[PDB]
Amino acid sequence: GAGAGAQTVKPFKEGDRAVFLGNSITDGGRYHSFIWLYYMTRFPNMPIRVFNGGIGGDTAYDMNKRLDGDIFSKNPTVLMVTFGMNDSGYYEYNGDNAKEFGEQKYQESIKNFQQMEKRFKELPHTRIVMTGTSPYDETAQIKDNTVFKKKNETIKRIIEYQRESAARNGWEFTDWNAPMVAINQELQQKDPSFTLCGNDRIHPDNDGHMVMAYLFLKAQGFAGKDVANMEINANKKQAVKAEGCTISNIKKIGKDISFDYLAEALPYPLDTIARGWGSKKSQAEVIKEVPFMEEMNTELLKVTGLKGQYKLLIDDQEIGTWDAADLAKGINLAAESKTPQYQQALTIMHLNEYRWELERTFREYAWCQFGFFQQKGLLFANDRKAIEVMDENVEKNMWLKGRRDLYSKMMFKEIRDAREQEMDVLISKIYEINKPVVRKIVLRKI
Repeated sequence: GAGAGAQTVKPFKEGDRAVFLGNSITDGGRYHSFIWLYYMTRFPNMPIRVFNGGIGGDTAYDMNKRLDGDIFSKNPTVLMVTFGMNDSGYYEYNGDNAKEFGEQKYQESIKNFQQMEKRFKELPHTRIVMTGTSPYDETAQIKDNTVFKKKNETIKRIIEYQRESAARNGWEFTDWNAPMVAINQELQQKDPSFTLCGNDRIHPDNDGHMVMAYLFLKAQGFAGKDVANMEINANKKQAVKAEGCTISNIKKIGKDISFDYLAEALPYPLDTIARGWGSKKSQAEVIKEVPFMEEMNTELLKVTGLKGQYKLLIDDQEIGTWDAADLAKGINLAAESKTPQYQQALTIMHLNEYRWELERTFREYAWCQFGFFQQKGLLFANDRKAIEVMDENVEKNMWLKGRRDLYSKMMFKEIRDAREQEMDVLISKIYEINKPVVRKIVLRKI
């Protein structure tokens, strides 16, 4: 893989609380969940906590309003900050005063960001990471979806202001906008309708969020690092290579060879389901858009020794059949969904998705609090006057009416406690079952 030198953001370490502050891309998306999934499977003995701090519709103004009650309240040790998709504006780019509109939106955005910047400079023990938002895809050919011309240029201006602020203040910086635009160009060559940025050029689908996770992990220096790399010479019966693992009990019976494999990490599991209303591409689609398998999901098994065709079994489960030329080349166990460790990784992936859904309900509650109740002087009131004002407003506020049932549940402290306890149930299960166990690998010749 091609990274390690690509590191601009320090990796998370044991006990970190990494909060991803953002807008709807963060709020309703999974890139942060996919990043946590990486840390859960690759560093199973290094527990961390990731927090979704996105609220749909936010600009730098809204993010700044809610820093105390929604972001700093989570006590981040590492805080990622992304914005601009809403700040940049939309329809007026195709109107008469596009240039002046872009300039006014850029100025308003950095004015609000400066309020946030001042707050970040005052934090005593929080690593600040400016993360340039994913782009508005201006070049994709989407049916019946009209392009807001040059909107991503205002976005890029905001991201440059972020970069230079990070330089001044001693903060780290990484950018999704440029690499994702580049990938958009590259795959739009193959199909003009391809995009990392979803059906509306704005909100990435699961594949886009997995690319975003990939890029953030590469910025943390994980690109090019293998899940495990083992090389067994069949005629010598010792392991030539045992990177990220322990090889032992190499045995030869007739022309079959078997050994014990104890990995330090599990493979990265990829969801193949297009999850979400209107979703069309899965997390797994990431493999066709970036070198994800090669740079970050390589669990390489190389057996140089006798030749012919062999059947690979792990813990007595048939994985597939390969010629020993392929085996001597090396095969990627992380692409073989039938391995027991991949099934274990998938278990963790499903637990993590359940957790992500619970967290989203907390994000809906946060919208109720900062997108409605704060302006009514009722932030965190969670009382009868809160109920009264919400009732007075639901007939003229479609979004608030859609969340009244959820708010009637989540306004109770005891329910927020119980649902947090549920998230902790899932997180504890993940960090209980994510330890690789000794796996019995067999190459049976056919």
